[PDB]
Amino acid sequence: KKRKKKSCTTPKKNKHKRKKVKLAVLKYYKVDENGKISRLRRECPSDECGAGVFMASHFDRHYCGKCCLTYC
Amino acid sequence: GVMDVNTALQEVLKTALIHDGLARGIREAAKALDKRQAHLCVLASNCDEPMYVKLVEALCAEHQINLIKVDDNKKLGEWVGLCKIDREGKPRKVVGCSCVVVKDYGKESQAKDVIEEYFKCKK
Ligand SMILES: [Zn+2]
Repeated sequence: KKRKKKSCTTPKKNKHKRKKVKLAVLKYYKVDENGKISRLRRECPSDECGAGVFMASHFDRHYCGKCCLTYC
Repeated sequence: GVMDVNTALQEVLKTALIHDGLARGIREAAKALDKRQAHLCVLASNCDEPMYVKLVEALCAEHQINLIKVDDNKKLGEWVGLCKIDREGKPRKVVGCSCVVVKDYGKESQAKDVIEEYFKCKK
């Protein structure tokens, strides 16, 4: 008593969700039974994220996640 | 040589936790190998993906990393510290990972004899 429930909460301002495929390293790696390491995506030439941290490959560009470097 | 290999992970994962040298996870654990400074990896044979083991055994072998064979992957979550303790010393919350990668060793020799004699015998 001494209130009304008022049912006036509207939080419908949807945020994102982190869609990760199951072990996205399989999206990153592809190895044949002889033992070849085929990195299917580009490697960023930055000093902080060189030789281990892989880029993105979009429909028209390359793209980093650490320093967000971009190509064509 | 006074201690077994299946329990050899225990004290070295304890003495390397004080230097933050345990790569809990799979992706960031494998990317530690691409930093070319990690020293050992552990595969749990209780696995869930046939694609998962054939990439990591291809990565660790060609870059000269040996292997410690422990069976269960929910069991490995204890010694990495990925499991929450209870009030008297039990893992009340079990969260186990299937890939453990060490980067830098602890400052001891109780594990640094047995892991070496396990290393030199398979050469
Ligand atoms: Zn980086």
